[PDB]
Amino acid sequence: NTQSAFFMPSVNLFGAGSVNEVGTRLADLGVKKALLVTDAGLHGLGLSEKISSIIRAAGVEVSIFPKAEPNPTDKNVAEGLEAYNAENCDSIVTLGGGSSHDAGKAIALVAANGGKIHDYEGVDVSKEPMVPLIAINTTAGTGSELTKFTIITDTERKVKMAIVDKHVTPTLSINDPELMVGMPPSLTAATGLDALTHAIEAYVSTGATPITDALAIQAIKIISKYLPRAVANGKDIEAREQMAFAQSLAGMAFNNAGLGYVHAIAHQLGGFYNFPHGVCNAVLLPYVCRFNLISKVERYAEIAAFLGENVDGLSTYDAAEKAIKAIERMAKDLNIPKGFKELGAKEEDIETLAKNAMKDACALTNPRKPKLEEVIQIIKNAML
Amino acid sequence: NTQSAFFMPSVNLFGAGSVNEVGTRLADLGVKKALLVTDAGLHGLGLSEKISSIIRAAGVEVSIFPKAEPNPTDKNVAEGLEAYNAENCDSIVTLGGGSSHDAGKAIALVAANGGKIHDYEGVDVSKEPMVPLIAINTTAGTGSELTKFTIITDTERKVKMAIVDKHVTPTLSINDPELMVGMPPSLTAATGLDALTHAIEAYVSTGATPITDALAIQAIKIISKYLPRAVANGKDIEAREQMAFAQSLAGMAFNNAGLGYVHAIAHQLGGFYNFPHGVCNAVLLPYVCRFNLISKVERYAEIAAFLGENVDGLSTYDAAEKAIKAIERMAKDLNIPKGFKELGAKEEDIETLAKNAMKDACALTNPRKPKLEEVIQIIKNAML
Amino acid sequence: NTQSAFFMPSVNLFGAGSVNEVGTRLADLGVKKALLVTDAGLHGLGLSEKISSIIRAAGVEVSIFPKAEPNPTDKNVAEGLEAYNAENCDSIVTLGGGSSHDAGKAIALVAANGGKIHDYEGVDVSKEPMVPLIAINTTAGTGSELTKFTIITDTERKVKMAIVDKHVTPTLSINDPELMVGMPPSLTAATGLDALTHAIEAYVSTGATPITDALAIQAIKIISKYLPRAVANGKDIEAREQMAFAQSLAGMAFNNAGLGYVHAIAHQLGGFYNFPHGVCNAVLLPYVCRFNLISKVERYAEIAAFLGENVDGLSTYDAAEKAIKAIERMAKDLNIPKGFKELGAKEEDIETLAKNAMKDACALTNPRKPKLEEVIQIIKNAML
Amino acid sequence: NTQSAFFMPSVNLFGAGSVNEVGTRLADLGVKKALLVTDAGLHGLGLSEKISSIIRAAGVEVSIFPKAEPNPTDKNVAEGLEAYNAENCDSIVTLGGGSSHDAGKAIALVAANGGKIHDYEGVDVSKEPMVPLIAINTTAGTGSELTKFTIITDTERKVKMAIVDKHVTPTLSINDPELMVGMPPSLTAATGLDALTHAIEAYVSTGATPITDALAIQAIKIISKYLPRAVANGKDIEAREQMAFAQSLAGMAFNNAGLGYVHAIAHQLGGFYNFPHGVCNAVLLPYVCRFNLISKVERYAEIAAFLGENVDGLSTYDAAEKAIKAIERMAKDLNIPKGFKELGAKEEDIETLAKNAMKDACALTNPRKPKLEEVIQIIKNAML
Ligand SMILES: [Mn+2]
Ligand SMILES: [Mn+2]
Ligand SMILES: [Mn+2]
Ligand SMILES: [Mn+2]
Repeated sequence: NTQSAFFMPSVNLFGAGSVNEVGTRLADLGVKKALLVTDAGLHGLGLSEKISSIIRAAGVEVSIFPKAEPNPTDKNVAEGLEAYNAENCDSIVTLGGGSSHDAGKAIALVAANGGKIHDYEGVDVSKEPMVPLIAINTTAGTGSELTKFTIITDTERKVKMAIVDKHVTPTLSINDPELMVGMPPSLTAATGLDALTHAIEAYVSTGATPITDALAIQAIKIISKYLPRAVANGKDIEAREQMAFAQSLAGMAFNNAGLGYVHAIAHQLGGFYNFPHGVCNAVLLPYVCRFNLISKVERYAEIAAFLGENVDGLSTYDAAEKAIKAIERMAKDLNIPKGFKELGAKEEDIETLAKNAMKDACALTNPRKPKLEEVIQIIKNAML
Repeated sequence: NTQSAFFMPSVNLFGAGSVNEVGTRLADLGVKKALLVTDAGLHGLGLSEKISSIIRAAGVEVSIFPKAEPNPTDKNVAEGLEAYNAENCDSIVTLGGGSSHDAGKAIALVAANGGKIHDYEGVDVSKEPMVPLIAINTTAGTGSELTKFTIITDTERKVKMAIVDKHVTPTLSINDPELMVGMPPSLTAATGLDALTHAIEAYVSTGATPITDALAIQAIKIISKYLPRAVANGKDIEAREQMAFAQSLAGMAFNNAGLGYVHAIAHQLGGFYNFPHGVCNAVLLPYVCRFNLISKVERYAEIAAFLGENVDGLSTYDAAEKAIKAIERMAKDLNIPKGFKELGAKEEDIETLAKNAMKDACALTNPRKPKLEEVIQIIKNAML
Repeated sequence: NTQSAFFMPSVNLFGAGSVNEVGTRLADLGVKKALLVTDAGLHGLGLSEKISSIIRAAGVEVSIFPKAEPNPTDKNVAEGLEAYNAENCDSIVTLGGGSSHDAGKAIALVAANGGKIHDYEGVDVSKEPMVPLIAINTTAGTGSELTKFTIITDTERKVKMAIVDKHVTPTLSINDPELMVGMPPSLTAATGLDALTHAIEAYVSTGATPITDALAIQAIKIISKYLPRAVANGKDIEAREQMAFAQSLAGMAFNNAGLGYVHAIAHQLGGFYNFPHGVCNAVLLPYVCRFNLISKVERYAEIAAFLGENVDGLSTYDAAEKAIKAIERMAKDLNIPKGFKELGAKEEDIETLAKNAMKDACALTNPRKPKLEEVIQIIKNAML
Repeated sequence: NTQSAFFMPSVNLFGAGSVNEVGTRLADLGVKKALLVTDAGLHGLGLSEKISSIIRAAGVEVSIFPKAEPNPTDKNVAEGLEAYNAENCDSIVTLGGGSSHDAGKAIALVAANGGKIHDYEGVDVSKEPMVPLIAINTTAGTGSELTKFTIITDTERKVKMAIVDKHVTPTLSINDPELMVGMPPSLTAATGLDALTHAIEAYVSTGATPITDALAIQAIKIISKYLPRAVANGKDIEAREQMAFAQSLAGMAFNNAGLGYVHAIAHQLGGFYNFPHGVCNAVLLPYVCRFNLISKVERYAEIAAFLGENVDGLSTYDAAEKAIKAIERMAKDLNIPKGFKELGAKEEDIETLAKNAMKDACALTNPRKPKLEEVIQIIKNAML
């Protein structure tokens, strides 16, 4: 069949100052105590309490759980659900980047489902919707405040599992760019390139629809113009607002179109070496795009135009290639590592990495279907 | 502030066969009796009964209210509220075009807030969200299955009131293009041109965002290619699916960006003479675009490109004029009336219509802020 | 259904002198006596006997039936079968233009199925293949030596009936350009413009496939270059051979894609007034193309390029309009009447003409689905 | 003489599900027992049994001969005749690729003339038509379901003989794209490049006609767009259906125009080393095309445009070179070896290969007539 679906929270707030409403919104849902899931860094800056004050000034109680780690783990979820039950909480508020969002979603799902986080790895394997959750986003990538995806790291196999379930769509989302001014340049670049990867993989995905196409095209155009600006000056409010829009666009697109082998392989490099997710995506993107080129050459030529390249007088092929080179130039200008060999990756794991990549759910929508040998080749290419 | 928000149902189903999920979805909400709101035509074709079977086969009871009329009225809403209450319905399922969705939305709102429908004319006037509602769309225009708009006619003032309230966002939406194959050509043309008006007014609205821009641009390009094909052959399945996507994209765009003076004046022409909504929009669109040109000339030039026009070597002003000419050519090719006078309009009402048009909420987002005399002149030009 | 089928005689002979094989090929079929179906003009010019000689010099007997009339009638078929069964024939050889092919196909079908020619009006009505038949073509039009169409006129209804049956695809086809050198200019023009109508209607038909498209594009390009040369000088052997190829390409294309409302209306103007089939097609072609424009604007723009027009810097719409202008110009240069009233048509019959046109099988594949009102408007536009 | 001919089965089915008709069609011919000729791979996967079931469910008997080998051999044909007679079969159904079609055609031809397969090598060597045959195609290249070619391998001379005889045109053809989804990527690439070789060699062949040109041009354009898509994802239904159309187009074209020295040399390399047919064609095509440039430079420039290359501002010569470069890049993107020595070819054979190649029937229509030495240089260049 030709059936498809579009998922997103019913209410999504944007713009400078939107965070000052989390508490009132939390009160309208009729919940009483929220577990504030954040990371140690944002808690170690006072943002946790700024938000907690906003919620308490509306009559809702807060218990701060600042233990979500970059690449959140199953242990983070177990500790967070134990805190959730020990503190008699009925809601969850996530504050931070994708790690906080995914930790809160996992806690919220298991808190309504019982089980363990690992049992719901795959697509729509869970049975109940999660507890009320409001997601407040402070990074310009991921889009997890809008998605039905939670990426939990399995510590025994060292694999960043993709739990794709409609029951983890947040109740309400908040995208306040004033909370993103503090992202240091490396973080700005990595999150922005994770959003660009989302838009590109959604555009070439086999589950793409005219709606997701609209959103992904706009995301590529905005990132192409504003991401380098946000890396060059993080106090540039226009660039921050445009990247907040681009991040939400890319999230809406990939959430409903699917991803591809960039994320399938990046999840394995991040589960093995705890590298930053966006850095992994930025290193892999050119190689997977070249691998996919013959399957979606017309769409890569369109991406070349979306990224500002002049494609006048060129075959679809020469334009498709200009797209990969513009992506490489951007990664180089945002001071992205040239390879995984320098970052700490080991040749002995390549084969394992590739096999786990062919089991990731993100691989199902890649436009080109490889054999194990070709995944090994992509991973080998990202080593230099 | 620079704050904005994006509203939408959390789950939106697309594709051939989507209606086959309605019953299960109703059961997931935990509802027990739904009032199925439709019109006399679709009930006479048996669609009401086909959907009723799907709903009852999942353990939910159905009572059919097939009395929503083109341009639903406050009396339709009162009768619907009585049927809803006499039969103890706790949910609503709308089946049809914009008239059925709005009748159901109005019934659900009044059933959850009290009073009468007239009490909520304006913006965010209600206090409680509306009863559970699933919207099944069968026309390729309006978008109402996704919006927070319900247009109900006040019969005494002869005014189609626009209730723009966050509390009438449907719970779930279903867009089955197989239910749209049966639209006769004039309805296909009128609904399609209403969707085109939605995308254009959203693109030039003062409340536009990068997100709404993405959606409206895609909608214009798709309508430009496929609406004439669906009008020429209603069994062109590709054109029908593309039109379903375009109508949803335009709905998403205008729901969150706003409309303009095309809709503000059309609501009055429809409240006075009961003309079909899309025909009023098609007649008025070139005149309001011309009136608005000086405020958004760059975006009208972009619309000219989206509509297939060649704008090489032209000033932005000349390209915006090519956009108006292409809109007029589409209206002529889809057998849209030349003016309003042949349909029954009376010059002795222009002033009343104009005064009411300045009270519509859609006028609040029009890019050019007019004076009574200018609204009058617009209606007068749309007379011949 | 994404299913389609391509039908054609298994052996098709081309080139100067190919007719000199008719006898031998008939002997390979193991046939013994054949009815030579032709028209009065070629029989009075002596071609019937010449061809009969080649047939007899190979051991097959021949009895000539030379009374098929331009716009063949049911009476022609009656007499034909009469002769076929009186003269004890086991095969049929058609010699001439579309009238001889259609007469022979009808006779061969009734000789194997037994009814009345009227009984098989429509699509695939018969149950038995027709008697062995070799078609020798002498006009650069129709294509019937390879098609499954036979158009016989119903003298009573005054309707050119369309019998579309897979069982009348001829056994063997012969395209000898040496027999067409004698076509006077008006016949050359009318048959060539009937071939152009075949190619255009095949290219825009709803039953087009990549194969029929391939054939139709070539037919348009060759007709565009060589038909005016063949009308200007019937002894231009190059033009005659290229026109023979183009007529066969267009026949293969329309045989397997379908025709449209040009033919649906032309069959009615021809059954009422005995006008030349190709002249009717040439008068009607621009009006039906304009009516169809909104359904196939992209393909009409391509036709404009195939007809030699420059479409650089034009919208698809303007390029399609240039295609219609090029068609009008060619018809004007080949001295085609601008309209029908000057030829003897009467306004009082349009309505009848329109109703009968909507019953022709050629109307089923027209890209735009019309209403009676619109068919009347087309015929009225084609009267002046 | 300027004479030519077009040959093809009278009925050719396309589209998903066409195979469900085979049984009905077998009954219409009046056949009692059919030999199902296939290979061990298709028999071991169970497809043979599906088709045998459709045929027997229509009252025709089936005996499966699953012993046709890639590069069918005279021993397979002799054994197939042994099975055919030792089971009193009166018809043949071929299911699979070119090897199955050619094996079945050869068995049926020897079954009707009594000779041996080696005796009919050449052009139009047989005296009787072959037994009734329906060809079910599962590969996207050969075209044998429509051709009068059977390529059977002579185990002693180590040469693939080409039997081009009017009597092996199948009775009916079925091209079901659903049966091609299982083609692995390398097989998809090799068969598709054999179809491309057919179309190119037909376009530049000395036996080209305007009809073969039309078909070949369309085939090249479709292959250029869809072959890399079918190789990148065999489950892409659109790509598979377009490739089925392109393979049929290329078969129709080469069947009636001729091939050239690509096939002449590849037949010898496949008879000597059991290489895949399509890989030999893909490796040799650029070298024979360069050799041919001076004879058909205008048609190679046109092929450059058909393959998507931009030729603006170039001499005809540079455009023809862009065509050779485009063929090489396509072969590289589909992982085609650049040379033959890494596959096992030996130099002491070059001369024998060349000698045998000037002896193949496909060499008569090549546009440039070479000398032994030039063929030797072609094979030597195809080694690196
Ligand atoms: Mn990501
Ligand atoms: Mn509207
Ligand atoms: Mn005709
Ligand atoms: Mn071949």
